[PDB]
Amino acid sequence: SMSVKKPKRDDSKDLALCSMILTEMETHEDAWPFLLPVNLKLVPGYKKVIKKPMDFSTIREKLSSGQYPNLETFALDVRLVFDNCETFNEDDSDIGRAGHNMRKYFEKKWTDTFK
Repeated sequence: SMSVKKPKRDDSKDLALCSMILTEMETHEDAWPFLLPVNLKLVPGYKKVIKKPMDFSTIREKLSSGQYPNLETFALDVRLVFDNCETFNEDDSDIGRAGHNMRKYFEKKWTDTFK
């Protein structure tokens, strides 16, 4: 509350460390469904159904331009990519499996770097 604060966690490396995680996600062999925004002209149903599209190149641009206020808003966009994927793709599909794999890969790196 006013003039009452928990001890200050060092967040000075968070930007660099999110960048590193994101590089690892970009270079994973199962990243291909997620590298670029889904083409809303060429994929029927996507625009209407997925209210907030997100992809790794959009997260990279937001990160590089100071549009994440803190490490939690970064994680929320990464998770949005996978939540969107599950919304639109059957689990038993190459893309559906890719999303599950990448979400696991992310959540481990996230826990190991920050928890």
